[PDB]
Amino acid sequence: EPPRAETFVFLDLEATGLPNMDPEIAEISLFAVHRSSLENPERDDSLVLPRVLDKLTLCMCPERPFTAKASEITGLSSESLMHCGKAGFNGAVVRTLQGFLSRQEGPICLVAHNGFDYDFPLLCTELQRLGAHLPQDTVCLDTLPALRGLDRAHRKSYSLASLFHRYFQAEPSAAHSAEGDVHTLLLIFLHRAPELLAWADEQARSWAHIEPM
Amino acid sequence: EPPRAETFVFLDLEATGLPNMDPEIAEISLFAVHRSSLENPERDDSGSLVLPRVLDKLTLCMCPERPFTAKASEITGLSSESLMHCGKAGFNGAVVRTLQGFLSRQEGPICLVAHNGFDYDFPLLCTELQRLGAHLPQDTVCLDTLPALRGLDRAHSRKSYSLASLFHRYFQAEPSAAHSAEGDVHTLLLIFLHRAPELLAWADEQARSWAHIEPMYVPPDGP
Ligand SMILES: Nc1ccn([C@H]2C[C@H](O)[C@@H](COP(=O)(O)O)O2)c(=O)n1
Ligand SMILES: Nc1ccn([C@H]2C[C@H](O)[C@@H](COP(=O)(O)O)O2)c(=O)n1
Ligand SMILES: [Ca+2]
Ligand SMILES: [Ca+2]
Ligand SMILES: [Ca+2]
Ligand SMILES: [Mg+2]
Ligand SMILES: [Mg+2]
Ligand SMILES: [Mg+2]
Ligand SMILES: [Mg+2]
Repeated sequence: EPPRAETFVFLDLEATGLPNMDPEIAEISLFAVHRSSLENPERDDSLVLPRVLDKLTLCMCPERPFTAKASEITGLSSESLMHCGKAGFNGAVVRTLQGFLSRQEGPICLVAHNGFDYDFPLLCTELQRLGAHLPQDTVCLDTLPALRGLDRAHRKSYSLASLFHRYFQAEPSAAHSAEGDVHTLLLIFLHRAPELLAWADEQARSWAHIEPM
Repeated sequence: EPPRAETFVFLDLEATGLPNMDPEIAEISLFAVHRSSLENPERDDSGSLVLPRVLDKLTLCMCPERPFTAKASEITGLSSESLMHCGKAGFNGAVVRTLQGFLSRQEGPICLVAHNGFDYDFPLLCTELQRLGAHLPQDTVCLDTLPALRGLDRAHSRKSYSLASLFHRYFQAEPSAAHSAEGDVHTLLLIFLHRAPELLAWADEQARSWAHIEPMYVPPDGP
């Protein structure tokens, strides 16, 4: 039913708190990977990331300061980002993100762990706030209900750390940083690429159907 | 003479060959680091250098109009066909919008940093930008760490000053993901951090205006 995506843009967000705290994006990271790299993963002797990998990471000072929980987790604070001269989520962010996505062969499928409940509606809120739009044929995939569902067909924790520890028998790094989490998500995805690509070809939700937080 | 830069944007290019073949950018990577992260390089409890937490990054692959040389392709692990297979267009408007937006997110003035930048990266980037009629912010300056580190060793008185040699000399280990844009910038940033006080001082004194950078070659045409 959804359009067959050609590029999968894995993304992750660090923000100032949980959804009902009206959180602001402090960090966003995106790894763009063409479908063909996911269909036929490279392995040295273990998974290695695709050679052709467009990447974007941007830090931003939120207008609302962090929570203690969020700050210690992400290793970021409103003061820290200001000190490094980062402005908030503004037109410059939109122009860079839109440019980055236009560099990708469409249709695009955004991928995020627990995206339906957090990343997607938060990004939508920020984009809508600036009256910005994504390409019309853009869809999105939440690997959280997707992985749970795929396992039903065959109690376990489905946190990003639990999954990585389960598939690769090791600890992820650098956790709770936007770029680090996308890196972790991409490896997890690669480990289950055929099933997840299949999931996306059917269950991927239209970005237009994502409502602001 | 030069302005005091607030953001140091470390950049690396992968391209189809050496200057005399009129190479084209196939990959670009930029790490943006605020001066404060360089003035006081943060170090873990083990005392070893770690990359700044607040670190904007941009890596983009693109299919050049002309293909790679045997060497260039073998080095970078890139090829025209592989870039095409991953549906990457060439250095176009979308690259400029992304690049210019990325730089606009940085507190200026900006100092571009590249290893062998004067002889390769800066002229090549200038050629590609002129092709699309794109400009960087006027107050932008640039730093070549190759003559900088040579000059510093000459000052605080043969050795190779290649990226690999310097990383080996300063960190005594093999650099990971060598000859990839993002990998080489990562290597460059660590080298810079190893001697940040000196290089910052060098930048404040001898950083060249980007406006003085000449194109590696006059591009054929368009758009
Ligand atoms: N128990 C938690 C965990 C995370 N967060 C916030 C901080 C993070 O910026 C964001 C989740 O990002 P991530 O899952 O990548 O750590 O939500 C929160 O408010 N409470
Ligand atoms: N002996 C060399 C050194 C460099 N290059 C080209 C390939 C790279 O795309 C670009 C930058 O080199 P490097 O990856 O080593 O930084 O110059 C080349 O063709 N032959
Ligand atoms: Ca703006
Ligand atoms: Ca274990
Ligand atoms: Ca070199
Ligand atoms: Mg997240
Ligand atoms: Mg995260
Ligand atoms: Mg180089
Ligand atoms: Mg390089």
